[PDB]
Amino acid sequence: PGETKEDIARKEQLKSLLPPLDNIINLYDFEYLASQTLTKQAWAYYSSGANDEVTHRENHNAYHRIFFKPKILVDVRKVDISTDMLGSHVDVPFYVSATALCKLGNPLEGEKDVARGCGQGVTKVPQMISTLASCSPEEIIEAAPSDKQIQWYQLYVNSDRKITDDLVKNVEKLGVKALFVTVDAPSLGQREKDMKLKFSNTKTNVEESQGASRALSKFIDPSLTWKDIEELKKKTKLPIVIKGVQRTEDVIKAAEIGVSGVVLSNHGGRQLDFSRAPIEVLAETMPILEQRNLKDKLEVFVDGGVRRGTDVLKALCLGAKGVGLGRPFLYANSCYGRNGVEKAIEILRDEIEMSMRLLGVTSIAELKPDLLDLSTLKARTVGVPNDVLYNEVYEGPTLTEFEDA
Amino acid sequence: EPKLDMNKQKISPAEVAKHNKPDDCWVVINGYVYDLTRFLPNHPGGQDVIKFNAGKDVTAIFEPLHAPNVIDKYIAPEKKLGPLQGSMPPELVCPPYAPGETKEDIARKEQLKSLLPPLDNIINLYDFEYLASQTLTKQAWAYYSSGANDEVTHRENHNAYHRIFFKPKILVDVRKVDISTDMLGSHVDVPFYVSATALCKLGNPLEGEKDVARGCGQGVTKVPQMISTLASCSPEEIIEAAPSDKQIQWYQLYVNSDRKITDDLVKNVEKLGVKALFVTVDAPSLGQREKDMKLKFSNTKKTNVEESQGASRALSKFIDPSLTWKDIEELKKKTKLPIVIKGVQRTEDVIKAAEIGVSGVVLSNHGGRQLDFSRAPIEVLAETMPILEQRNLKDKLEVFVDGGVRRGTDVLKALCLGAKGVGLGRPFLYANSCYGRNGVEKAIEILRDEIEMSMRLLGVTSIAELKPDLLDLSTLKARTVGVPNDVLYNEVYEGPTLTEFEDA
Amino acid sequence: PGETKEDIARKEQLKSLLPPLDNIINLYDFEYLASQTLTKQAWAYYSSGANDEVTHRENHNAYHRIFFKPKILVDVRKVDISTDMLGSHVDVPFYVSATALCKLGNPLEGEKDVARGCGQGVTKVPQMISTLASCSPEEIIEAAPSDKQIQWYQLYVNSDRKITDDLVKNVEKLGVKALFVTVDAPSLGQREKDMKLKFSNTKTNVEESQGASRALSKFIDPSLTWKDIEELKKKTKLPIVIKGVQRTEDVIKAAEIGVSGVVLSNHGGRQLDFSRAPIEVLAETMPILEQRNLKDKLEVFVDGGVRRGTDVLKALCLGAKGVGLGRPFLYANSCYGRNGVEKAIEILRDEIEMSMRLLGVTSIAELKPDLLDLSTLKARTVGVPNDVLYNEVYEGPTLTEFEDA
Amino acid sequence: EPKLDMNKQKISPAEVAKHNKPDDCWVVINGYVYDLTRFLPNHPGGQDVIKFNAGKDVTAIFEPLHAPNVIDKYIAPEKKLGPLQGSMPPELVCPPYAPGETKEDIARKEQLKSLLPPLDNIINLYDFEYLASQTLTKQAWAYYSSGANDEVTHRENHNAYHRIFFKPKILVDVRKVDISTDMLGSHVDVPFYVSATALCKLGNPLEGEKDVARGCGQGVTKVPQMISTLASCSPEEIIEAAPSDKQIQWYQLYVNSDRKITDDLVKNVEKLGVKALFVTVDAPSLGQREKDMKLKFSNTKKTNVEESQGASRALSKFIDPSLTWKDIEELKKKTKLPIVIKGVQRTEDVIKAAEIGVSGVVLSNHGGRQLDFSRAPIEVLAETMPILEQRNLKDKLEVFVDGGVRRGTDVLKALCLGAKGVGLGRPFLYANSCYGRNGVEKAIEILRDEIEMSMRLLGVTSIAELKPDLLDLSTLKARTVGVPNDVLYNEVYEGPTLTEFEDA
Ligand code: HEM
Ligand code: HEM
Ligand SMILES: Cc1cc2nc3c(=O)[nH]c(=O)nc-3n(C[C@H](O)[C@H](O)[C@H](O)COP(=O)(O)O)c2cc1C
Ligand SMILES: Cc1cc2nc3c(=O)[nH]c(=O)nc-3n(C[C@H](O)[C@H](O)[C@H](O)COP(=O)(O)O)c2cc1C
Ligand SMILES: Cc1cc2nc3c(=O)[nH]c(=O)nc-3n(C[C@H](O)[C@H](O)[C@H](O)COP(=O)(O)O)c2cc1C
Ligand SMILES: Cc1cc2nc3c(=O)[nH]c(=O)nc-3n(C[C@H](O)[C@H](O)[C@H](O)COP(=O)(O)O)c2cc1C
Repeated sequence: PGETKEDIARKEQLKSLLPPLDNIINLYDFEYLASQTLTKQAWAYYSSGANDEVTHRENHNAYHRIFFKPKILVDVRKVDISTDMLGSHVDVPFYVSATALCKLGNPLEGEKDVARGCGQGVTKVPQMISTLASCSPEEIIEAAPSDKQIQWYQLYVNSDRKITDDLVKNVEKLGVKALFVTVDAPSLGQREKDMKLKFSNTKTNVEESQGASRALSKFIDPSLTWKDIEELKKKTKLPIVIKGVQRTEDVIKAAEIGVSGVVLSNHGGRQLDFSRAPIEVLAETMPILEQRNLKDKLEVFVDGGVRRGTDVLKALCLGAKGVGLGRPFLYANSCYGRNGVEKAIEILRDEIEMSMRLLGVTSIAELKPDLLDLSTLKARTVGVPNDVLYNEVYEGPTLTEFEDA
Repeated sequence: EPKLDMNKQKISPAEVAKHNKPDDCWVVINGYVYDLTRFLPNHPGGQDVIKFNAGKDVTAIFEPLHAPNVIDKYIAPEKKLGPLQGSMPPELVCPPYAPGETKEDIARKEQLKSLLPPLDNIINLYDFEYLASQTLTKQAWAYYSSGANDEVTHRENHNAYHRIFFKPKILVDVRKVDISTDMLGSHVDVPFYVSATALCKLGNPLEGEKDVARGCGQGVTKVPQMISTLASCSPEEIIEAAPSDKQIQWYQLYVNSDRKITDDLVKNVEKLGVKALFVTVDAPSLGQREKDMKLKFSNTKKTNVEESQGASRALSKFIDPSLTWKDIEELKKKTKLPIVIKGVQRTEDVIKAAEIGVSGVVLSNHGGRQLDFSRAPIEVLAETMPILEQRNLKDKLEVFVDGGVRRGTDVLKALCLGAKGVGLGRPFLYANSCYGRNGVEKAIEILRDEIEMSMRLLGVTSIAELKPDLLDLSTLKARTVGVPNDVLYNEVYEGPTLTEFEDA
Repeated sequence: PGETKEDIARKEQLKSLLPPLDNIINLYDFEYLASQTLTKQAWAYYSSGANDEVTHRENHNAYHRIFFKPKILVDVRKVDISTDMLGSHVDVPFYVSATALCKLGNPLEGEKDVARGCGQGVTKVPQMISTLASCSPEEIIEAAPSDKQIQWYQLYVNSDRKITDDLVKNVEKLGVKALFVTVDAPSLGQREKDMKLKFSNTKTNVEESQGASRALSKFIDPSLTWKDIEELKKKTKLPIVIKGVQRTEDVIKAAEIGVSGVVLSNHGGRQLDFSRAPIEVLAETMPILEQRNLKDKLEVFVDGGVRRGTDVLKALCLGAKGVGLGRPFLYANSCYGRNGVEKAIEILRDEIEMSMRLLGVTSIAELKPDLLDLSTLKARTVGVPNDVLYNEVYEGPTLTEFEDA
Repeated sequence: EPKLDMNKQKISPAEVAKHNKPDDCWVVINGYVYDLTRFLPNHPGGQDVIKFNAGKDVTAIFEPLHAPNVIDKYIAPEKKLGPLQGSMPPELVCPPYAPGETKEDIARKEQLKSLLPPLDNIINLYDFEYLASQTLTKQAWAYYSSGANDEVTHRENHNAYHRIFFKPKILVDVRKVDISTDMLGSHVDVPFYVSATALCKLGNPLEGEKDVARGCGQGVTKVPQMISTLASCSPEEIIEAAPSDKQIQWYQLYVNSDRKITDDLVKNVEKLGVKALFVTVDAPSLGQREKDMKLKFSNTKKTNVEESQGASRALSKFIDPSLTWKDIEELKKKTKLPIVIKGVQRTEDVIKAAEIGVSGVVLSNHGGRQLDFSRAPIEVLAETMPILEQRNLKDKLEVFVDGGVRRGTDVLKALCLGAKGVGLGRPFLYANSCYGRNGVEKAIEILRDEIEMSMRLLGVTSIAELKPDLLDLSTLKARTVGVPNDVLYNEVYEGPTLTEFEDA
């Protein structure tokens, strides 16, 4: 914590003042509400990124370097946003990514409420479950209200492989439909908001408890290699997706060892700062795949900074099989539990359908590159420092004013 | 007053208050009863406002915001039940439409309205915007000023103009300049026009679209007026208010899913004398303007979600989402009026328009109220015109643009690129809202003067002389998104400071 | 005015608190002091630009799109910043440009104090005199303390040519050394700060007193043409410079009709808004001249937004014969009269010498293009609108804080 | 204590107070009298501070800011007059040097100093900066944090790093990583070093440069220390304070106009054991740091200007402005120590350095304290290294960079481009100012950890594996200057807002 007596007071009062879920307009509304009501600990843990949080923000910003070239006078009365992911039919082209410790924001239900929100309405959304979920995989998969809802397991390979061996067999038996092996966290990203929180709140055996090593964990084997993945292919039938690819070279390697897909991701900017926006790695990757007809050998997903239907649409047009979101659902789930998640799903689903009509296409398969203006995709810029004295003494024009009372 | 049959079984203040449910909605408007149940899902203004005022007397909401002809033209006769007997409980008759408007806002605003500066003191189009932002009801200001979703395109429409600079000619005789031109076969005094916008009555209750008509045709400088199919005034009263016979009026058309209504409407406006039809194609689905939505919510713990309708709520029979190129070809065969396709957002579709032979297109994204991340039309114009020429198609299609135009230099830049004319929406709504018809006229003078003055400094003397070589287009594509700012580095950094006066 | 009783009160008190001239560090200091002490009328008149004042600011900003490629290990003990302009030797590579109505900020002396500041110290700076100066040309030229100081006359050709005829003969007889004919003001730029001032302070014969025409004046003939300049060449011996060129095409025409030079200028951004930064037109112009050895046929000057020695140095390296400044001197002259002007001259002179040593060259002639990095000269950018909701709800990292008292 | 001849005609508190003029300046330092008249124009600290305290006892200003050896090494014996007799009027003996420091600032700051957070709670290098900004005297903070003129380059040094992104490798065994490397013939624990900075005593009065020496060599991780010719400590005490024999100390050299002093100094530091000589060439003239100047003015109508000296005031015999390439060639012949040219700002000069055969260069602009608009060294490095290879010259010259480095990822980016090592100045001055030697050590741990942690995520395990293919350099040249913001448009515009809580 580090949560005062009056901190708890103010927050329970704010949660009682949460607006009606019917009044939430977009995914940022959940984020705002969450920012005022979660404990300092849960907020820092969910909202933080690595170091200067540049990548975390760039993930979102890069989407804005892409504009649309919509078609008009196309019959868009009826549209469809369902598609297939990893051999299963899905109602939407997005999914809930794995996020550890959902109980920080939703103590009673944690990941269970996410499972429920994902399957309780007419729209069924796939849920990725973190190896580090605060609920057990059994209880999470059991809370899923529908048999038609997909659940994927995000796997962290343990240094003690036998634990992973047992884990993989357990989740497979439980029904998950795929394994997403996270490879962008061999060392823990440094999330300074958390750390600052812990210091303001106020070690006997050496060896691998000092400096950089403090960011290593036996839980997440830092020596995981391509060979290990090849091995994993032989020990399971579940489709395998490598989560955390950050360069085209590694997408090519994934195809070469024949896994089912990759997730171009930088862990929501929580790992290596200055890793590129996945939307940008995607734009570079897909064309290169086609130039080797790896076209369909590999399904390419992306996550990071997706907050609008139009963000999703851009990824789809570039060729992403699906688009993942982490924080928005966390916030929705933390403020309004399962219903919050359901509402988040509706908001994103309606955003995609609506803008799909304005783009002039009627199905996910019709989302193609020609629908995008990619001409300014590389305009990732850093301005020359502002001329302080010049702009400080300068006085800009002013608007006309009303007469004196 | 609607053409209701006053010879029908009168109805009672009790049998009405009954039907106040989404599937059995009855309402009273000026002593008459209507079954609006089948209607609401298509209400252009949203079903919610009708839903949450069902079974009640709604005249105070309805009357000041609608064209005199909507019940006639859009409600099925069978649905016009009959005369109401008496009144309605005082708590069952709705008050004026002013979502979130407090008694204190009304107070403060009527006072500010008395303090509006003299129209002679208005310098530029932003002044009207400022004044309007402080005096309109929250609802009117939201409805006029909102854009779709994050309002990026709305802003980008304007910003993109700043990616273009001028290459002016000096030592050219510019004593005399002329800014008149021709558009769609008619001579026009200026190269700009007032674009279609619905609900002009929100900011100008007494006159709405009619004062726009007056402002555009009363002075020495006349400007073309485009009339929205969804105007708050009828096309006959708008056209009749036109002070001059030489002023141009265009009709913006929304094709109905019921093509008979559109066929009748086209014949009607053509008989009324509009000079062209601008068919809007960028709104098959309603853009989400969150400022409005928020305002409507502020009124109206852990969960409630049940029968929330989807993306279908943004569809309406008033704007047929199935409109296609074939429909436009058919439209050409039913009218002698020049046809312009309004809402083109890519060169491919400007080519298709040339191919089916319509008169022109408006490169537009509806003022950024529809698809967010649609490009600035000025940028689409830059790409389009050269491509037309690489096929002579230039002069085969008149290309207009709108969106974010606030300065005469913005107009000049579009003209140099080859636009036939430039449209403006919001600025005129603000001018009309604050100062009525004379506001519209003042706006016209401001923009006219801005175009002539800067035309002299550009070194040309007529619209036909505005060409691309007058522009520096080298940085037109420098539409950028910076790397996120380094928060810690910039927070702790202290910049240079100016010298200061000696202590008193 | 529009100057209250308490406005005058506050200002006379502020002027009495002006810091010692020895304490002025750079040209912005004069601007700040001037902004607090001049009358609203004088401040609006001097500080305003046309319309949205984009060009006025861009004039300065474009200099920052150029960096230096300085040479080290060069003997820079002794340096020299003198050069020649229009056939005369000058101590510095800059000059005071014409500015109308100097008496608004300096009521007692106006342009006379500029003449004095320009010639009273060891550094003699050329002064350009506005046809619309608030002092007569005779009194201004007479106030010049030195015979070695240069004075140029900025000419506005009158609709009544005979007046210009007489004017040209008069200034020539008085000793001015050149004629700078202003061609960027056939119509008056709209300076909204002025106008706003006049409206808050609260027409009988038609014809050419309405709308756009109100910006025309018989004083400044709007029908001036190249032919007229050709004529002017035949009626005077003084070198002729066309002031207000804004495109290379017109620099080429100047060479063709054989005038002495041009001033790439947009009137300090007071005329046509969105006219380019002269520094940028210069970078494009000089190479094109050489590709026609017009190399030395025409002397090319520039003004607009020059506030630092390094700004001057950039212009010189690109090939400008001299660099003009308007507002800074106005401010200096308005706050500290002639001494203010002298101090401004020292500040700019020392800035140029000092940075010249760091650039690794020792004379104006050694300032060349290879000293500049022009690779980002065209990075004049306009960002995509800021994502308001995303950045508003986002919370950036924070610095560590001191312990509680 | 200086080596003064205590056998000279004593002098009196009256014959001293006399010489208080710029051309007859006498001062007393620790009971001795000196004729500093010929000296002041060359005083590295500016002539003004000596001028305006002439004829007085200045020990309180002098003593805490200078190396123990400056009167010995830089004042002519003849100018060391003799012993003073008695004292000096209490109003003729200067107080500590604290320009603009009010009694209340001293109060507030000594209190904040007691409230400094535990060193274990410092997370990154910006924390030291923040803490230092609140606790140093105005003079010390200005002197450390200022840049030249508009401080653009100072900021650009840092900003340019953000124009580079990473292309990390995944699924690589990164259990073990090593960040040691070699620099100028010596093995180093890390790929970074503490760069030369004068006046470390400003922020650390008791230890200055000696605590830097300690911080750099006391822990398990040792870092190279570059010593300024203008350090506030003597080279012998700085080198003697070094806790470890394995720690590296480099000497930053400023060639004197009097080459005999330089010849002696080079021989002295070489005998003391420094491992290299970094000759600084980017300061022939003193950069103008306006924050300092302003501070000095705040103390000290229409005019006074008379004998104001010019650009010459920025020259000093301590830094020979006539240093040339030939001088460096000669220097090679007088020492066995590796020579590095510090302050190279363009590729042409890196080539010239290879040609004369020195050991390396530091691409640097002196932390943005010299020429404003000098480019970010990280950008010069990107251009330089490939060009070296297109001539094999790589490996012939070790290329270091400094300026604006605050994160391990900044270091990693320079290493991938081919830098042999990366220097930091300010961060260490702030760490040393707030927490002394342990602060320096903590800074070293912070940066070390940052390099190792991100190295693992980059997918490599040693310094030698840091290569260009690990970097995305596609936007390295996107150094931009936006069009001026449209003030009126953006002022009147109202952005989207977040939903809000229900009223209490
Ligand atoms: C008789 C049938 C009706 C027709 C044809 C009609 C048509 C329209 C149209 C064209 C608009 C403008 C849409 C736009 O902004 O583009 C509008 C707005 C509106 N209408 Fe109606 N309307 C009808 C009945 C009603 C009724 C019965 C109510 C009862 C409360 C109502 C309340 C409103 C309101 C409040 C708005 C403003 C909505 C907003 O933008 O916040 N209308 N209507
Ligand atoms: C005995 C001869 C002296 C030598 C060799 C000497 C040398 C230096 C050096 C190398 C610096 C650091 C310059 C830098 O920042 O790079 C300095 C700063 C300074 N010196 Fe001296 N100094 C001498 C005498 C004096 C005297 C007599 C005073 C008397 C008041 C004085 C006052 C200062 C002050 C105040 C500073 C700090 C200036 C600032 O940055 O604001 N020095 N000196
Ligand atoms: C609080 C939090 C916890 C996370 N935990 C995991 C995890 O345990 N395993 C994993 O593979 N990714 C994890 N992620 C990363 C997400 O799966 C995903 O890559 C990221 O959230 C996408 O970016 P976004 O938050 O902007 O949508 C986490 C992200 C957050 C914000
Ligand atoms: C409040 C408002 C209502 C509008 N209503 C309509 C309409 O009914 N039909 C139509 O074709 N366009 C409509 N438009 C779009 C305009 O015709 C035009 O595309 C746009 O306003 C140009 O952008 P601007 O407001 O930045 O000048 C509307 C725009 C606004 C701002
Ligand atoms: C208050 C003011 C008055 C001016 N008057 C004239 C004038 O009468 N004639 C002329 O040719 N230029 C005139 N100029 C423009 C200057 O000669 C010069 O082009 C401009 O000041 C350069 O830009 P700067 O102010 O940023 O240095 C004036 C500028 C200002 C600011
Ligand atoms: C307060 C201060 C004093 C400095 N003194 C010297 C010096 O005496 N000699 C030298 O070669 N460089 C000197 N430098 C420059 C540094 O060696 C180095 O180039 C610079 O600090 C790197 O930039 P950074 O501060 O952003 O890390 C100084 C820098 C600062 C900030």
